[PDB]
Amino acid sequence: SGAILREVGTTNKTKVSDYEGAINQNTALLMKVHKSNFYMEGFVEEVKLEDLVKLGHKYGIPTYYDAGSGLLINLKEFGISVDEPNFRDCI
Amino acid sequence: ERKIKSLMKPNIKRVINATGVVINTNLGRAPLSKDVINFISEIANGYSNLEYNLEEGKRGSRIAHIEKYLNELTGAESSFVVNNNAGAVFLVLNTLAEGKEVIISRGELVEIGGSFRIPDIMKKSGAILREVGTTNKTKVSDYEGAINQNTALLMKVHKSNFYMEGFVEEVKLEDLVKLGHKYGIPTYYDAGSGLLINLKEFGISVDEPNFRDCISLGIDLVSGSGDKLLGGPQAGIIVGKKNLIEKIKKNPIARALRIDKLTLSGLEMTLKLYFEKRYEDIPVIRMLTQDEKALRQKAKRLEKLLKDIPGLKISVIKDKAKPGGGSLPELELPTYCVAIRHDRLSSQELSRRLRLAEPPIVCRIREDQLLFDMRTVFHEDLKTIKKTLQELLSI
Amino acid sequence: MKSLLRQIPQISKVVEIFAKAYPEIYVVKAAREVAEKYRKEIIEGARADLNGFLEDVERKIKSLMKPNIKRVINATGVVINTNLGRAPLSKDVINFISEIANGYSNLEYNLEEGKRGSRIAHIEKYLNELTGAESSFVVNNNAGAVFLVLNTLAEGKEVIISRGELVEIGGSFRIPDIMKKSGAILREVGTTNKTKVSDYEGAINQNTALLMKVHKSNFYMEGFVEEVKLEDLVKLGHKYGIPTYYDAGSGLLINLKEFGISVDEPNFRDCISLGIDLVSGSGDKLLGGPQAGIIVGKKNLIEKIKKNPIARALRIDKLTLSGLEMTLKLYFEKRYEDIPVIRMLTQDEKALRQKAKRLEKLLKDIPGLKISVIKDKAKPGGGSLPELELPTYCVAIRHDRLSSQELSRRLRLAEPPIVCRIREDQLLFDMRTVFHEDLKTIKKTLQELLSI
Amino acid sequence: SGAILREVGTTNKTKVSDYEGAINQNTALLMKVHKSNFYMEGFVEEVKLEDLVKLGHKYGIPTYYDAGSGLLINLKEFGISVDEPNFRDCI
Repeated sequence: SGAILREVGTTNKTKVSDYEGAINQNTALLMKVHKSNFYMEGFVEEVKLEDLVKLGHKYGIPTYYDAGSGLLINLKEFGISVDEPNFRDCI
Repeated sequence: ERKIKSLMKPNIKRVINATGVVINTNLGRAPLSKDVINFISEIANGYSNLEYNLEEGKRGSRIAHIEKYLNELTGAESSFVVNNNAGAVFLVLNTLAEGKEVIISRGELVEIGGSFRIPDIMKKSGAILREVGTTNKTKVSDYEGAINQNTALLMKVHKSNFYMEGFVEEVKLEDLVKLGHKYGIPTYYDAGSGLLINLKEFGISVDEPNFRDCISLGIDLVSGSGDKLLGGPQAGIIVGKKNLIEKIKKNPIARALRIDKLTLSGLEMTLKLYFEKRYEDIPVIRMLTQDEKALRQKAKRLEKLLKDIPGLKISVIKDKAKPGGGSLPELELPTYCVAIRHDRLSSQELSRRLRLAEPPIVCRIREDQLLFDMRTVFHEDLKTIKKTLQELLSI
Repeated sequence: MKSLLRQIPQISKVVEIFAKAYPEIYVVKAAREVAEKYRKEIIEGARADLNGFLEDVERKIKSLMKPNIKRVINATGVVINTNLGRAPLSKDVINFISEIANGYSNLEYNLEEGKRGSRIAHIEKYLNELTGAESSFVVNNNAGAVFLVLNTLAEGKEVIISRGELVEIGGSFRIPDIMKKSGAILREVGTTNKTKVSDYEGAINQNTALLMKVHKSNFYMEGFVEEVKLEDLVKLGHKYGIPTYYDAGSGLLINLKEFGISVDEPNFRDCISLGIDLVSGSGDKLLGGPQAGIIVGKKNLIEKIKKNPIARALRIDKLTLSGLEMTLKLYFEKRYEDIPVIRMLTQDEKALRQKAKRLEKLLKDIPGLKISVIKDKAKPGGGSLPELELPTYCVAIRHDRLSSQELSRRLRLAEPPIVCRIREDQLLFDMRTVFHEDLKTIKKTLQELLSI
Repeated sequence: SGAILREVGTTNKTKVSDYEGAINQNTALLMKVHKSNFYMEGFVEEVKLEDLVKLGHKYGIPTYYDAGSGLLINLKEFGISVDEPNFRDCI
């Protein structure tokens, strides 16, 4: 894709600090990918989305979420209780 | 009288573990057998031949006492031991890859404990970190593809305190050895659990890796904490090729990591046990291998003790928990909990008061039902359990 | 000669002879070794009698079952004896350790909040109080404590140190060798015997991150020798804005003159209040504790050292951590006589003779023993007090049959083993280091060596 | 002097590996100075003079000893027993 890849944090855990820490002159994009075809349990940490946006509005960098599952609406409305994100809510 | 009690007491106190988690990072990992503790008590009581060789009457290496045990149990060429596993990695890196590349799966860059992080230490290690594959999946090609002139080291970390399910792929150990002997690169496995023997022999069926087996697979180096699945005092344990061990040894940083007199001795005793197949004598092995019947056995001997105490609702449930905390993330075994509830007091306030007892007791909470897992409880605790509850509830 | 070799019993019958006598795995390892020794000695025609076999397979088993690591009876009169395992521990301590080790403990657990907590947290409160520094921390041993403070504060920057202070203590620790691995760049001022203030001031620059001073623990220079007064380093620091780091190494917790021993040995309390920013020292020297690197000083600095991702490779074990709190407790309770290294060095000259003659009284009967008690000046501190010269009573001995050398050798192979000074074919025993319950053990040791 | 100074070992101790370790293309000189007006006791190690010579005759390097005392003869011959080094013997 031509982009230069900057991998912050560690497999199981990632704090907000790790993101903010690697920002710079050449940082054009904050990207978050949803772990769709696997999952980690055990000692595991993830960056809350609101945090990334705040962090973006702070330095003036665009945020980009790959949901992948591409879920249109809230699923809890149907009786399924899951945290799966959706476009509406993510926007 | 209460000030006198507090005004007299150590910040560090023994604690009664009811959580049913054998390797409990917070509660002090593997606790120690009386025989060992008496061997330790004896060597600390006066002077001893720690750095002293008695035959030659001149100074000697304190790591010499033990390395005989490790060489025999694992099968490796030589061995060594440092403060903990943290430093056992940091030593192998700064020793064998200062300034050169180390290849490792992007799935295996772990954050264990609050301050340890392979990417954050390996950095300070001076080694350059080369991360192959992807989070969930990593083939053998990924490892092979990032080899080059600078590649000093093929490192594989065992995900001790987590696991991945769903679509996930891992590189086989036999595979990483083949890849090594191909390019002439050494293989370094951080077991972390420091499992010393096959675990299936005792009826628990898991794939957890162990020294003996990891070594006779052809890995060049293997490390692990002593105070995890080994059942001993805190120690970084390194076994493998002689040429490498000697290089690690000579590293001037190995002195800032050399192990203390207490843990050294206590380890020799712990190792002596293993040679004598006395497995039941090392706490973390017996606890995890106890008979399901054995656990009920202990569950109802406790319930028989608390029937008299006022306002106590006692029941024995059969629940499935996850025993291994810092070493066995996926494991799930059956154990008997004595769930209790007091009409006057609520589950939350109860824990709180139990943590402030003398001795203090720490346990699990699930739906306003206090729970005592018997997998971690010693017999002499039962009398103290009953004596602390009746003091909280009839006072 | 094959009928004298067919007399050797097979491994299974040795198994039967000692059934519960000894573990099955050792006895088989003791028959296999003794059977290769009798197979080779009879083939070469060196053995006509096989009767020593039953006794010899039992000795191997006793031996093959024995710890390489054993308690040993120190007669050299050296308190801090690096080879013999530095500061031994009071029963109170060992019990407090025993207890924390027999089960689970609030090691990493805060009971209040019911949430994990730093294990370093239990101790530091004691340290801040005894030393008077702003904050404190603890790592495996002083070795790594140096390494930490350099790599935290000076990686890639200049550390100025006196050319006279670059020590080699122990076998593999060397300030230049480690400082290198630390990553810090090493600027050495002055010269061996002399080093004035100007030498420090003079090599300062933009890249100078640290003014380090190491104490000469295991040696000393006499003759034309100058040294820079501590009060002067600190002034030099506070002038240019540079932290000062003192490796005391002895880890002396208090003023030592208060006990009647008059030396200039520096101590945390006193060094901190002088205005130094950082100080370290081993826990198994003059502290009297188990093995540990102890760092005290300015908060901002400790926080920095704490945050360093190597701190986790140095972090102390459950045993040393506990034993250390029990031994710091003692110090708050002015219980000094309970920590062995302090009591052995502060013992009354009278006390010493008293034990000297109580031993003499135990060796009179034993055959061929030439027993005398002399008053000698020796040097008690091995790893922390090099110059200290104190009077102490030794029971010099000599046997007409055996020579002093052989005697030492056998004393080192006894159970328990006893190591002691040699001086002109006169075995010596300095009572500085000897516990009373040993005196009986000694006499029972000697009577069994000479009369057997 | 204009010489480039390469300082091996440590204050109290110095083995032979320390000298041999720092040898290279630039090394023109193996020098030992005698501690005339001071001395060290405690744990102390020094490099044997027979050893420095063997070392130099190995790489083809000259050895230079600054006695300083400039003792001219063996001093034990007068009943005073010390190890002070002297010209005749050192040569």
